[PDB]
Amino acid sequence: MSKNYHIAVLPGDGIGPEVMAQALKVMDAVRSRFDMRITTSHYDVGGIAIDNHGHPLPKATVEGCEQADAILFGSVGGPKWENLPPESQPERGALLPLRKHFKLFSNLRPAKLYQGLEAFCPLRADIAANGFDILCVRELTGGIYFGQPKGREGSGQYEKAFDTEVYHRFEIERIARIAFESARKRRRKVTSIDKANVLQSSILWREIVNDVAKTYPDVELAHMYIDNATMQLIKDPSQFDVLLCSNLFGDILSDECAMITGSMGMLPSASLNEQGFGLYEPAGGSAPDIAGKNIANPIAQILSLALLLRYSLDANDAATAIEQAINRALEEGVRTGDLARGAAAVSTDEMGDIIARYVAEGV
Amino acid sequence: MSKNYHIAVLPGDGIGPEVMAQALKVMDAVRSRFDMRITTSHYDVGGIAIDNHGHPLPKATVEGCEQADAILFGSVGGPKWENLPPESQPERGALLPLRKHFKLFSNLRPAKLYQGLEAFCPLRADIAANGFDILCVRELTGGIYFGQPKGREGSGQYEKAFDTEVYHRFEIERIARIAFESARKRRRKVTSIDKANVLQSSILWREIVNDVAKTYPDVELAHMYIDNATMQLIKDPSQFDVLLCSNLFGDILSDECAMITGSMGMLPSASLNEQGFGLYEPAGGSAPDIAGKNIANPIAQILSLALLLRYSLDANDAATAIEQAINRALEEGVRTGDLARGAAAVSTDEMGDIIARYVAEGV
Ligand SMILES: [Mn+2]
Ligand SMILES: [Mn+2]
Repeated sequence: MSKNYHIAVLPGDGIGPEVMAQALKVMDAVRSRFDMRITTSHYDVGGIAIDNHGHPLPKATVEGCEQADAILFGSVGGPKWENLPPESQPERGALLPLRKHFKLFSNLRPAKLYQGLEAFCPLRADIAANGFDILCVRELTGGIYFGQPKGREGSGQYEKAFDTEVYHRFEIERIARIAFESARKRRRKVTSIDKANVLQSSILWREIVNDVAKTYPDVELAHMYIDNATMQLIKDPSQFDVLLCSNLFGDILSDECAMITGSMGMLPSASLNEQGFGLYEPAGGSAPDIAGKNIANPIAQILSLALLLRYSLDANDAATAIEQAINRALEEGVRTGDLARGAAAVSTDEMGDIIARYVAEGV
Repeated sequence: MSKNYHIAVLPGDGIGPEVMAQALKVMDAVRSRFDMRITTSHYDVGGIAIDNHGHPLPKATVEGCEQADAILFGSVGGPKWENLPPESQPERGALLPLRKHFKLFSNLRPAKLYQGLEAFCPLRADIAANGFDILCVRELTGGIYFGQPKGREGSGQYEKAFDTEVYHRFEIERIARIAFESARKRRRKVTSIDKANVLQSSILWREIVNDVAKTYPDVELAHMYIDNATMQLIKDPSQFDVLLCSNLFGDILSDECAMITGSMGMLPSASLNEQGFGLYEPAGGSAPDIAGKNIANPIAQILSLALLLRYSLDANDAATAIEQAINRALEEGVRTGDLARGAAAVSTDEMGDIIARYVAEGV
C-alpha cells in the first residue's frame, strides 16, 4: 500500500550513469518486494546538461526535482568542462544552486572502515586494525560558500577579493540538533569543529553548540580546531563518533573521512531540508579515469538510495533490506575492482545484479 | 662578506631552553668551520617573560629582536600559565604580535619522511615506503584570521557573527614569489591550494598566481582545491613539491604534513618578511610533559638554525652542512627517544654533541 512516490534521477557524468543504472536495478527490486509505488524521471545535470542545453542546471531539471519526493543524484563533472567559468562549471553551477534552492542545510556523510577492508585503508595497519566509524554532519547552506558580501573590488596593488564566513544563530541551532540527534543513535559523542581561537563566527558556533548540548546531557561533547582535526583523523580516527562542522570545515574533513576509509566507492551522502526532502548521492566524484569501463563500485550509489528510502520515503524497511543485501555480498567476498584491488573483482553490472537479486530474494 | 651577524635568541619555556642549547652548540661549530661572526643576545619570551616581567612579550625583547638580523625562537607555554586569560597566555601574547610587528608574511614549513624513520609515519607502510618531501608555504599575516569586517551583531535567531576571507593583490604576489623561488631550488613544482570553484578570494588568488608564474617559466604550476589536497596528502604525498597556500589553507595543510611525517621533533619553521629578516623555531610546541628531562629531540630547533643561516644570513653552505650532519647522524643509527627506545636512543645533549661534531668534522 504505497503513495506512488516520485524520484528525480540525475545520473550526471562519468561513472554516474553506470552506478545509477545499478541503483535503479535495486529500486526495481524494492518496488516489487515491498510493493512500493515508485515513479522516476531522468534529467540532465552537469556536463551532460552543458552538452545538451548549454547550462549545467536546466530549469526543466530544477522543475523536475521540485515535482519529486527526493533526488537520486550520481556525479557531475569532468575534464571536458574543466575549462569553463566557475559559474559555468558542472560541479558548482549545479550543486551549490540545488542545495540553496531546496534549502538542504543538512549534509550527512557516514564513513566507516569495513572489517576486512583494512588493506585499502591508507593509514598504518595498526591504526587501521583499531578501526573507525564516523558520521560527518556538515552545514550545507550558509557560511562562506553563500555569505555576503562576496566579490572583487579595485585594481593595482590594493585590488582585492573577499568572501564572508557569516552564520546566524538559527543556522547553527538547526545543524547542531542534527548532530546531537544522530549521536544518540550512534555512540553518543559529538566533536564540534571550529576555529574559535580567532574566528568570531566560530566563537558564536561554539556558544550555540554548547547551548544545544544542554538538551543532550547523555552525549559527550568536545570542541576541536580544524587544524587539529585534520591531524587527528590520521593519528587516531577511532576517537570520533559524530563530527559537527561548518560548510567549509565540513567540506574538508568529510572528504578526509572518505579518504581514510580507503573505500570511497562504498560511501553515501544525504543532503536534507527541514521537510525531509533530500538529495542522495555517492560521496565520491565522476571518476573519469574508469568512466564507462564497467569497473566503478555501485555500492555508494545503492547505499544512497537506501538513505533516500529511509529519510525521504519513510521506508526504513526497504533501506535496511538494501544494506543487508550489500553486507551479504561482501560477506560472500564479492568485490568490485577497487576493493579487490583488481584481481577476482566483479563488474559494476554484476555487483548491481547481485545486490538487486539479494534484495528481491528477501535474503 | 661583511660578517658580524647578530641573532636574538628567545628560548622560551619547557623544552625550548633545552633544544635551544643544542642549536647554539651547533652554531658554534658553524662559527668555527665557516669563519662566521655570529653574536647573540638572549631575551625572555612567553611564560618566563610573564614570570620575570609580568607579560609574555616585554619591550626589551621586541627591541632586541629589532636590533638583530634574525630571531632564533624556541617554544613557549605550559601549565604554569594556563590559569591566565587566554589572551594573556605565552604563545598568543608573544608569537602573534611578533609576526605582526615584523610583518612576517611568509611561513615555510619543510616536511620530509627521513630514511630510517618510516616506521613512525602514520600512513600505510607501502605509502610511507614511497617517501615524500614537501615544503608548505603559508601566507601568514592575512586572510580570514585578520580580515575585516569581523564581529558579532543582532539579537534572537538572526544574531550573527562573521569573519572575512579577504586578500589583496600585493599579499598574493609576495607569497606566490616565495613559493616559486623555493620550488626553483627544489624540484620545480608549485601546487597552489585554493577553493576557486566557490570562493571569490580564491578566484583572484588563482588568477594572480597564474600571472606570477609567467615570471618563473622554469617552475611548473598546478592548482588543487583544499578538500582534494587534504585527501591527496594521505593518499600520495610523494606527488607534492611546494604547496602555496592562504593562511587558513596553509595552517591546515602544514599541520597535516607534520602529522604524516609522524615525527614533529624533526620539523623546523621559518617565518620571513620582505627584507629577509625571519623568526625561526621548531614546528612543535614546548612539550611540558618532558621539559627539563634532557630527552627532547633537538633536531627541529637545529634545522631551524639551518633555515636561519640559509634565509637570513646568506649562509646556504652552513645550512647545508647542518642538514648533512643530521643525515649522517641518522645513517649511523643515532636517534632521540621520540625515534627509538631505551639504549637505542640518546639524550638531547648527546644528539647535539653528535651533530655539532659531524659539522666540525665535515670541514
Ligand atoms: Mn568536497
Ligand atoms: Mn595550526
